[PDB]
Amino acid sequence: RSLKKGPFVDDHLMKKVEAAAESEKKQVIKTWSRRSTIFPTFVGQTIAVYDGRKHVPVYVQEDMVGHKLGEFAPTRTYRGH
Amino acid sequence: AKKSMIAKQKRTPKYAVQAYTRCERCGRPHSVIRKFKLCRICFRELAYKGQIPGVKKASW
Amino acid sequence: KIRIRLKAYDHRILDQSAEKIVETAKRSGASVSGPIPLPTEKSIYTVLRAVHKYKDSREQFEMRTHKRLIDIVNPTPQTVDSLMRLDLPSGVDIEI
Amino acid sequence: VLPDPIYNSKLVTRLINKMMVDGKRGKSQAILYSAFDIIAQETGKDPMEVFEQAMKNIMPLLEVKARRVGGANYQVPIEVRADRRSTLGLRWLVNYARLRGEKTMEVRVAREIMDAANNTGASVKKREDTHKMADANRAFA
Amino acid sequence: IAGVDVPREKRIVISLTYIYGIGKQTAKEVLAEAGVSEDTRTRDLTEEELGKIREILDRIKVEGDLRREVNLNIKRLIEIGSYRGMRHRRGLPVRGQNTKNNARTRKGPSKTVA
Amino acid sequence: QYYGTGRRKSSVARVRLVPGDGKIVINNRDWEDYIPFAALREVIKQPLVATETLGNYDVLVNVHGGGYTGQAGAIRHGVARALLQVAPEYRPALKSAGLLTRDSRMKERKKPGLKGARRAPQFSKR
RNA sequence: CGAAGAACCUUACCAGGUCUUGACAUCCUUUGACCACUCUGGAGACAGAGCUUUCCCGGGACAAAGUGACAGGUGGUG
RNA sequence: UUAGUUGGGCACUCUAAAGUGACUGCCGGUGCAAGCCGGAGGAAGGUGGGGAUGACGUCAAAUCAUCAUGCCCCUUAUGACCUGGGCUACACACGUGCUACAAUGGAUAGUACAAAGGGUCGCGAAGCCGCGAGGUGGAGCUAAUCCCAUAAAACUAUUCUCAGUUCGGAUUGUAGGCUGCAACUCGCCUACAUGAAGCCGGAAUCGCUAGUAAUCGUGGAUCAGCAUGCCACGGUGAAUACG
Ligand SMILES: [Mg+2]
Ligand SMILES: [Mg+2]
Ligand SMILES: [Mg+2]
Ligand SMILES: [Mg+2]
Ligand SMILES: [Mg+2]
Ligand SMILES: [Mg+2]
Ligand SMILES: [Zn+2]
Repeated sequence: RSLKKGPFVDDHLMKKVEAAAESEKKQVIKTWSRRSTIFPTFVGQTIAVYDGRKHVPVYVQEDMVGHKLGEFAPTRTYRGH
Repeated sequence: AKKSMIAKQKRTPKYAVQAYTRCERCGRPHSVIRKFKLCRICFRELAYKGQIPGVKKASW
Repeated sequence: KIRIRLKAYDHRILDQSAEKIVETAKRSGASVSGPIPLPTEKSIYTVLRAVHKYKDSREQFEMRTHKRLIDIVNPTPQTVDSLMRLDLPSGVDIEI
Repeated sequence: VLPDPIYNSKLVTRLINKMMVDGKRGKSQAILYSAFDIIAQETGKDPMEVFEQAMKNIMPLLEVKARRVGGANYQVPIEVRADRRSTLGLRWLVNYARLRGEKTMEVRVAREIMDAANNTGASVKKREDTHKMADANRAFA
Repeated sequence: IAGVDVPREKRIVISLTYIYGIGKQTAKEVLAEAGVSEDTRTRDLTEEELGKIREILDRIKVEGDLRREVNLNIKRLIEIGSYRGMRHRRGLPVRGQNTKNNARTRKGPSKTVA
Repeated sequence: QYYGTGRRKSSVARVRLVPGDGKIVINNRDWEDYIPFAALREVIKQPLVATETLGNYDVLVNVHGGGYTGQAGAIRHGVARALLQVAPEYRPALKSAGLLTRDSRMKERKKPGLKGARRAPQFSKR
């Protein structure tokens, strides 16, 4: 959300990420969510985000908080003609 | 398609934003006038036939 | 101190229905106004004449309303009854 | 058309209408009024007389018409209609008055009518050049 | 003069607009913090006036520092590898904007025919 | 109080004349505060100078609809009407001046497939 | 230009995950309120449970499951 | 009365029903005649202006995707549901338009005059908070009552002084607001900053004969939101037609 009434994050992702404090980051979390923000709580745990055909991994950082998950998982594969 | 789509129109969506208009006669989504609830082409038919009240052909 | 608003799509029906009301209302109580015409609020629906293509060739459909307004100036129960009994040529709308 | 409210001339109203841009008659009319005020300032005399002299100077007589003759296209001269005469005068006036390059439009127009009454300016060069080409091509009359 | 040799003939507002980081309303706010007349000219200034204006400026963010700041912001999303920064790196529109046609101030001038 | 109505485009002037010196009100305002232009003010005068009745009557005006020039045209129209009213022998003068010609130039329709009344798009074969 | 409104829906296309008398109608047989709301596993569809479905006067109207006849195709050819 | 306010009255507008009128009907010229030119009256003169109204048929023009529809094909899939994506891609070409390239202008302030339209869970006032987008609030309204709705161009004053400029407004960064479960892909709008290209357009090519072209704003539909597009509205208002 663009507004102070937010933030937004999918409950089905926030819950799994909160359970993933005891993950130890050996495992990985798949989501079909590209609309959900990144909280700092997502840091460290790689997320496999569904671009349309596959789940592409992203490693969260302090620097990619504030943004969405889809910004790190492109939809349209293009190679300079 | 269009029968399944006309079904899926009428049952309530997951979220209310997913609403959209369709002419009950022929469920085309485009150019459906919510005041009549008809699509433009069916509207033209019935308006010729005089089966719509108060509407006639606009000269000016 | 009571008012009728008649609105429809057909000015001949509407005028004559108003004249009916006014004559009956004068019979049941003498002091009544005449009917007063209001503006014809209307809607011009503009439609593609063709099916597939031809955004440039169209057909236009005007839905007009005609409407008159009446004010009763000395009611009686006779007047109220004459208007409570009376049903008009449909296609119109009476409002009190 | 109709004469000007102030001066007893249709030429003023036509010049206003021919400077006018997108219906801005108020702007055009006001600037022409102020421009006659400027030429009265710097000359002290009849704006109608000086504008008439400028007309009479920018006013062509002969003009070319493009006509197919002998498997090509030629320029044949012809005596211009009396209406197109004034039309071309006012047209040329306004167009040089625009392409001049001074500060303000009333100023440009006023200087051009001065030069024109004095037999100077691009607008008179135009009449001279039209005569020159038509006279060069007067073999074809 | 005031961080860079602004015009001497321009008025003070327009002069301050020619600082990378400052435009007309910031100029009005600054000259109002100074209490000066904004309609005055720039060669017509005074030195103590000018120094107060310099103080308010140096409170406002520095020119070159602003350059460094925006470039750091861009470097960030280039160096993560987001979509938006791939657009920055590829030279294309970043907003949700169309590239089949009308993308000239990003792609550059008209490239060679394919 | 002589009276006339005047219509130009969508402007409607209910205008009336009294005997006076020449003062003029328009919408409870000064004619100069309502129509500041000499051109439009002279346009208003046109009947009163076509027939020499300017220095005789006061023109009292109320107006709605349209723009400033249209309101001016309406006003001169209703004025010429009321001049007829006070004196039918002004008929020839005002008719031959053309002030009784209610300007029937109304603003033309827009039409479909056209970007205005008459304007069409830019044609291209290919 | 169809498109008098492509975020989801629309949307017919693609990837993935799923169903096959079906998302949508008639005819048969059993039954009758069907459902709604909470929990859990879920991207959701959907599965497991609960609470809780009042049909109305043999008929009527709509409904779950069986069952094949059928359905459905923005599949084609203007 | 702060308000056409309140009282009062339909004078006048305005509204909208039934009528009138314009029909070469009359006069002069010419024609044999049809008719043509001029003239008068009148608001309007020559099918007054503008619409809708599109003959037999041509392009086997377009439409099986609005609908129906013959034949053929798939019918535990060419059918059906769900999530996410794409229809918004991007070396490049064309069309249509919007914005401009400025001084008949721009910034700032004050300020006059429109029409045609929409509104019930919809319009949303006044007042207030916020630079602003908007928030709050809930008046009045099922509407000639009330709202959307300051109309903007115009005009008046001051400034900028002809400059890639206070032009232009892209693109980008940060921060906001709305809508909607959700604004990365992929909405709109605001604030600040940045300030791009562009200093009037090759060969060629388009619309327009009058309240038209040009120009300025407004409204409506679709629509939660999303328009330089579409359809209507009025404001200002020309040039020219030899042929
Ligand atoms: Mg919708
Ligand atoms: Mg065919
Ligand atoms: Mg075809
Ligand atoms: Mg064919
Ligand atoms: Mg498309
Ligand atoms: Mg001709
Ligand atoms: Zn239909």
